[PDB]
Amino acid sequence: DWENLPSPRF
Amino acid sequence: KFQYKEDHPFEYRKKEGEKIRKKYPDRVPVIVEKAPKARVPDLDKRKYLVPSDLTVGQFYFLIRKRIHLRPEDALFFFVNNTIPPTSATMGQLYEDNHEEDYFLYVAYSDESVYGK
Repeated sequence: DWENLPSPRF
Repeated sequence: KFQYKEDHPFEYRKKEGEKIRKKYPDRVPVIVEKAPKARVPDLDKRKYLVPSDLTVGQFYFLIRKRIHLRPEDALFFFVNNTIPPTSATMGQLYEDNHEEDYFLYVAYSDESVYGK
């Protein structure tokens, strides 16, 4: 259904 | 012209966006679909929960990977029929362009002009 997108990282 | 709007009336969409913003308050909901006339593959999913601090370029990268294009296949994105500024975040785009159903709508195309 939904797609949760990641966040970038340092 | 988005299929999500052809599929569901406004009140349904609003109730879904409201419910998603309450359940995932640090994410913004974004509907991603092909632009009219676009000659590009379809995405598996059209409803995305986007971290508000993603940059536009970071969002492009994530969506592009899900379309499975060859590198030589160009890709453009449109919000309200215009390519968004690269220097924005997705939360900015959402703040400035979300609809009254609480969704931001992003179209994508092989072409650089919406609807070509």
